[PDB]
Amino acid sequence: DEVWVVGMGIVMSLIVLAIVFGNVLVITAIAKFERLQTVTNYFITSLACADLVMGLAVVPFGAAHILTKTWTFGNFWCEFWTSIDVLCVTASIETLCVIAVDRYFAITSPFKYQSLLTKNKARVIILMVWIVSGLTSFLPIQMHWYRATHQEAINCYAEETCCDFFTNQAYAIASSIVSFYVPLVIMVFVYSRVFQECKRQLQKNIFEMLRIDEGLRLKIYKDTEGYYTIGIGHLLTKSPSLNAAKSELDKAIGRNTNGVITKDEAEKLFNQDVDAAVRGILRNAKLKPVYDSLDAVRRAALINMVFQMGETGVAGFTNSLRMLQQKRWDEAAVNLAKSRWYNQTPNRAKRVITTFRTGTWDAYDIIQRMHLRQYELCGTGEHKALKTLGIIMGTFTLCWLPFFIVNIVHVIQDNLIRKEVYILLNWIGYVNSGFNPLIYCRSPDFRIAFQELLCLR
Ligand SMILES: Cc1ccccc1CC(C)(C)NC[C@H](O)c1ccc(O)c2c1OCC(=O)N2
Repeated sequence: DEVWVVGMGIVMSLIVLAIVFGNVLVITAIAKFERLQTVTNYFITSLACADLVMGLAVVPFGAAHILTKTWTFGNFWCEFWTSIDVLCVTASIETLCVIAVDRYFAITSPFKYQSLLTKNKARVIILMVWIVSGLTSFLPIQMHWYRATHQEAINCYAEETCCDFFTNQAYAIASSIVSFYVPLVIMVFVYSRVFQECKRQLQKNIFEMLRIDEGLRLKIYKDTEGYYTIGIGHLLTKSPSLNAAKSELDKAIGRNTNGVITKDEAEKLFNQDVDAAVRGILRNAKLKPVYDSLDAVRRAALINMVFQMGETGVAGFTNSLRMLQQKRWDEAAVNLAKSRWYNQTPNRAKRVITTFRTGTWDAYDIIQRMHLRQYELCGTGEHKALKTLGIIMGTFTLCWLPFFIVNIVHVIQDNLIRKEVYILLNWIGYVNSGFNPLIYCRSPDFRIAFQELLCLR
């Protein structure tokens, strides 16, 4: 029937056109824009390249082979064509695994992120992915390490006009694990913690702020009052014996620290110190009305003062807390600069005052870079957390999971999987290459770049 060909002709061409136009726009956006050249976007460029070569060489010949029902481009070029298809899917999915690891690595340890991931270490990751992708698709095919299972399969290889997909048990499972199952469990476990790490996204901003204002020390340091503290202003014990400071540290940490702890262990002690401090702000009758009127960023600035002076010291600003409850920011910024706390730590009080003025993360450059990547990936609340993380994992799942499951089950029992269903489920995987430009490019700079290249407003 003419209709079904036309239907395939218009649907398959739509997928080709949508994949190409989406990837070309993403590639040309990062190329002709300077603010869009972040190190996080250095990895998404490999995602679009692995997806553009898909829509330019893999998807087009995928539709041409189905419509004509026979290959008409030589057998070597089909071995070449099959190689590109696997090389791109491997380079696409493994890049999706890199994108998830990259954005998680910056959330947990933000300070190290700007120190390790440079231009060299960014290209090495992309180089390693395409090398792993190239060594699992091209070389096993150019060496004929996949075929020769049955007598029937041999005939289609010798014929220069026949080209189907017949692989043995070894390459069918090995390629599926390297391409899909290894990046799957990683992306599943990474986003499982990303959703868990975002459950306290308000405390993480306070942690990175107090690391600049107060200061994190992994080793036990004596305080000015003569007592031993650890991490960020966390008192170990008021006894002047260092032996008691080690035993108290072992109980809260849970191991033999001998004085030295790690970053995440001090960060977990920070969560107990904040929850014990926020309850104190709600406990004090003078700090609760101020806390109810402050926004999220200024609530952290109020807790910043509690970690330095305490609920007794923060309550000592009758004029400032009075204007904070009345939402008078610029007036409260002057009376805070007149107190004794501003005179002893002017560089810290200014950043706290600047936070109370604008309500942004200004004067904390690293923390402001966090809010952009946190909201882009997670969002604000429970309704936004499962939504954004769900569609990023849902699109990657519904496209490639039904194929590789069918691909692996086919090796279990022959003739159990229909060929037409096998092609459709592989084709559903291609559509994921067209969705990625509209999934990972939701950055504010991407929105500015996309609306400018299309002459929008
Ligand atoms: C050539 C032909 C003929 C009929 C139907 C489809 C096709 C195209 C083919 C099968 C080459 N698509 C490759 C498929 O996207 C794919 C991607 C990554 C992989 O790791 C594997 C994989 O195939 C199974 C596997 O074990 N590994």
